[PDB]
Amino acid sequence: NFHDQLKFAWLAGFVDADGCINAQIVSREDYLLKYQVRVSLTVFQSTTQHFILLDIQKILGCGTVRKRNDGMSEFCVVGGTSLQTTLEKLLPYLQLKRAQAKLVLQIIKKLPNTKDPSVLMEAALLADKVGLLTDGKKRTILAENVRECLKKLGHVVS
Amino acid sequence: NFHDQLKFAWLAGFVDADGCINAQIVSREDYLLKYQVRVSLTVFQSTTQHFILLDIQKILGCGTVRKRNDGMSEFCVVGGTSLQTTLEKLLPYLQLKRAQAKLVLQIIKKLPNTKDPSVLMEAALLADKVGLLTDGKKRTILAENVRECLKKLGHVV
DNA sequence: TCAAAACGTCGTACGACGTTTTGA
DNA sequence: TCAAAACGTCGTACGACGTTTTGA
Ligand SMILES: [Mg+2]
Ligand SMILES: [Mg+2]
Repeated sequence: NFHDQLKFAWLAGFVDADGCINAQIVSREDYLLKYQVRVSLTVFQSTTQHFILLDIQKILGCGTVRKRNDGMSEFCVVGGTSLQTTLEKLLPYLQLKRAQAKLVLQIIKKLPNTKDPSVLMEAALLADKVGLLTDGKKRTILAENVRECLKKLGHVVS
Repeated sequence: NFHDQLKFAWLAGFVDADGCINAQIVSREDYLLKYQVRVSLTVFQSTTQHFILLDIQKILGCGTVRKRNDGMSEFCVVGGTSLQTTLEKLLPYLQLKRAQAKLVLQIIKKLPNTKDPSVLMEAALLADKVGLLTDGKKRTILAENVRECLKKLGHVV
């Protein structure tokens, strides 16, 4: 209880410095609408101390630990139903990344309805807003891409 | 006050991620024994988020905040009489760096008596083992480096 | 058609030093 | 003579992407 809260606070502590609460637009050519909006919480560690990623998994009950080929390890929680559960446990304690969290929670809100081209569209717009709160000067794929390729598929968003 | 306990736990989580609990040999020419064992806790964030180091400072009640000329800011806690106070706060919640706290606390126990060459000498050997726990490889001054020099000052160890 | 599991890597936010200044 | 306050900067542990694979 109060014990579980101290681990969530420590974990929030850790995510705030090494975490990554994100929302990307991934192209998926088998999709009807060509795009998926991926939600994820990822925590990075050197494989030297890979043991730490299994601990977080334990504490959270969800997530995928891998070794990367460059000497790093990632622990990662992908997707709405499980990521939502993890965020509500961290949210009260997150400080630096409560915005990325709170936005992503409301992306999860709409993910069950993303077959609708305009629901998918508000989701992607929200993914951009998350990307501005991230020192990722990395993103090639934005909502504007989704929207007009949506337009090309004959769909009417706005 | 279990709220502090929540804040300390959060902090320990941060320190474990982007912190630095360390012990260093710095050459100081105006010292008799020419060497200080400097102990420190340090936390980094980009200056874009400079406010979080000031919060950290508020939680602990010790420590200096500075902007660096490079885009980053640091929160730093140097010296035994205020770094012991802080480490005993984290120590129950630290994970990744609990080893460096303990070693550094064992260093701090000796600093009061660091004029004594053998006492300095042992603090020196201790700092090197805090060095074998830091992904770092920058250090150019080793517990040896206190010894030739102590030797050459005509001291016995 | 969906979507997570698992993946590979470039760029920079950092870690970890040594250095210079203040002042007790 | 001590020693913190304050400093400057290179290397690498990370972040934040996009991509392939598995599988429902
Ligand atoms: Mg960070
Ligand atoms: Mg780290």
